[PDB]
Amino acid sequence: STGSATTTPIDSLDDAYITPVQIGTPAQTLNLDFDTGSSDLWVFSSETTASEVDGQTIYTPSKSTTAKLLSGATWSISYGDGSSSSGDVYTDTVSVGGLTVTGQAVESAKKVSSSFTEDSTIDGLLGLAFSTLNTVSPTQQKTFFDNAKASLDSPVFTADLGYHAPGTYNFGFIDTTAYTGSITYTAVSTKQGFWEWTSTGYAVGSGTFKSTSIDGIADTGTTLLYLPATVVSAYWAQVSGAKSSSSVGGYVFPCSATLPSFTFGVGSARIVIPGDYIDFGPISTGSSSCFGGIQSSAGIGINIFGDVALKAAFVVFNGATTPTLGFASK
Repeated sequence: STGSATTTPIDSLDDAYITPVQIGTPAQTLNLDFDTGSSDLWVFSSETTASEVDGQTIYTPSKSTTAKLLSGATWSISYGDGSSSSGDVYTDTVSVGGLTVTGQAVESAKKVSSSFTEDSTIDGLLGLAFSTLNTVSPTQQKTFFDNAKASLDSPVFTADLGYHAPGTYNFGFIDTTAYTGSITYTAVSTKQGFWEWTSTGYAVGSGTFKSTSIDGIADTGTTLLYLPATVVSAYWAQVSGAKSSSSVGGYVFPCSATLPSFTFGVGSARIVIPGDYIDFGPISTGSSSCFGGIQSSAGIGINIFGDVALKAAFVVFNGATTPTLGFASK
């Protein structure tokens, strides 16, 4: 089998992407944030504290003839941005782009943190990291991809995120029309539960490529590119007036600037992030200070190849017995 679904930016900055997901019988369609940095499929639901729902579409398991409470199971998650959510668990039928999994754990939120409430466009998350990170207790549950893997034509999914435009998540096949050149594959460590890999270096604008190993994760659920302080300083030094602002919480730059591209290495190959992809706009409405899309990871503990990096590529998440990642230009 295969599936294919369009993913759409939630706003004009590409802060996140939503993909429609059919849950239950009859289908309840929710728009979920596919997140290769986490491993829970959780949704706003009829069980969510009413004051914490503000415009999201909810899953109502009592209206699904295929829903079944997973007795005794609870979940609770905290993300790298400080947000969190928790609740109980049902199993139900879940379909993405024509690919159906029966018995998928659907984690129903009883509580969500304020940042989820405040974003009416995201009805939940669909985790695509390794199932070892799933938070369901006392019996850890499998991701949608893990459950679908054996049925897929090939045990892969691909992320093709758009810049200010829709893109595509495919399951079970490589669309060879969706990228240019060849796909360069690189080794993955699953020891931390992430799609963790080592970039071979970077360049700033038209500058010389610096060969240096940068370990990080491919994370569709993180907006920005978080890299070591040395790398980030080298980038922003090429932007007149850019500075790190403790009050704002990162590098800012004059909105009148033209940003240089940023290149990262995948083996001997190179993925070029255009400068415009690094502009995240005014820090507050009407400001002429703009927020940078490349930020230091020094306070995170891991480097993160978020959407800024991934949307410059066609990305293959190869879930073979030994997983690998593939990147192509597009």
